[PDB]
Amino acid sequence: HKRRLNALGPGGLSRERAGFEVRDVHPSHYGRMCPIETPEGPNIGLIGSLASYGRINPFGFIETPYRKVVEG
DNA sequence: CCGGAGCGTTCAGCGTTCGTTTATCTCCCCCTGGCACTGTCATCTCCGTCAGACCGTCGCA
Repeated sequence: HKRRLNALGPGGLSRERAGFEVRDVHPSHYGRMCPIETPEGPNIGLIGSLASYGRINPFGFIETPYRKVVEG
């Protein structure tokens, strides 16, 4: 419940306004939003749990850590 | 051997006390009316439906 990101609410995308494209798993969700767990009721994909290693920008974008690779 | 006294019950004279009303006196509620320097145009809505149809509407042809 602490980690849930809720796409609904005031000033947000409502359930009647939801479509297939916004519910589905995007390739950019890797490390930023869990593709597995989400409420399986009427709001599939809209509410989703943050990833384990996810961090949040000051702006509000979700980061994820990667090890730098130099010269192989 | 009835006669009287005492006792049981049951009623007519006036004498007081109730049952139910009435207008007057405080406290409160409720509605209409007064305010006189000037003061003369608000308000945020609404977006990441949605899916296509039904329909009238409307300017171009």
